[PDB]
Amino acid sequence: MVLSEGEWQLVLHVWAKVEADVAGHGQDILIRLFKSHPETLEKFDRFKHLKTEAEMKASEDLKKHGVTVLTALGAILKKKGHHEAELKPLAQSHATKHKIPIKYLEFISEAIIHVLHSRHPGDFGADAQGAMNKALELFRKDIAAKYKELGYQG
Ligand code: HEM
Repeated sequence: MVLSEGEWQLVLHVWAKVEADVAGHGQDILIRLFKSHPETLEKFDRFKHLKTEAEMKASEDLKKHGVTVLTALGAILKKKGHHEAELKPLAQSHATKHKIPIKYLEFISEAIIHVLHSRHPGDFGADAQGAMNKALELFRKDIAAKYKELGYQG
């Protein structure tokens, strides 16, 4: 809800390792999301036809969308909570057009933490994880509040 400066530094330090391979991370993240919560796949008319993990990894458009996710997320994270203006378009499209429940944001948050562990086994320790979890939570809580402001959910 409020991150210390240290936690924000941890988040941005970790995020710089995402930005080193945005496509790899975004692809993995979407794949983990889709494998651990298949219900989220059917939200994607572009991808709902992808079943095996090998198929999803061969989907360039899935990779492209991973980039879109993470670049949008990274722009938000870099604001260190001052992401009001960056969230509204995301909240708007995910509440009203995509109809994404906040719970689905929790699933992708888990998929982010998981993927960061499997791509950075020595770089993503307990502190960095706590910091990243708090950042994604704040993100999810603020998105929740922006849903409510658009008159949606919860
Ligand atoms: C960190 C969390 C997330 C971020 C930053 C994010 C970001 C974005 C962005 C930038 C777009 C493109 C512009 C737009 O449509 O608003 C998009 C589209 C979309 N998002 Fe998300 N998203 C997140 C979580 C999710 C989750 C968890 C789901 C569903 C389970 C989802 C479903 C969709 C869908 C269906 C689209 C349209 C896809 C398409 O047009 O092919 N999003 N998202």
